[PDB]
Amino acid sequence: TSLPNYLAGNGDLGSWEPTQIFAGEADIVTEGGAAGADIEIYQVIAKNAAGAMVPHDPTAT
Amino acid sequence: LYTTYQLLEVQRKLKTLPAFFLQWFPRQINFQEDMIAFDKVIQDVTRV
Repeated sequence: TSLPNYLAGNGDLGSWEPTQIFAGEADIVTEGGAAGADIEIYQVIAKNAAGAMVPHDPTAT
Repeated sequence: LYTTYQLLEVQRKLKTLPAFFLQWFPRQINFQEDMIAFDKVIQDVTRV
């Protein structure tokens, strides 16, 4: 990155979106727990047999 | 010899290209920056 662009042109800078989470007025309960797999942001979690935090997936044996 | 003459007192107007499309571009911004950022916000509130 050394030389400026003397010419003309366009540049797309990006597109923001709001990410609303809440739909009601109930109270909020939070807790910390150790994770066992990789967990994304606002992802539904469960607990495996070890007491860790595996993200949610039905049809399991 | 020759024939004397006399000119006209007529100035010069140019009539270059009339500003027909600049009636739709009213605003003017000068800027010492590099680029100009714009916004594309949806202005419509058309829902009950």
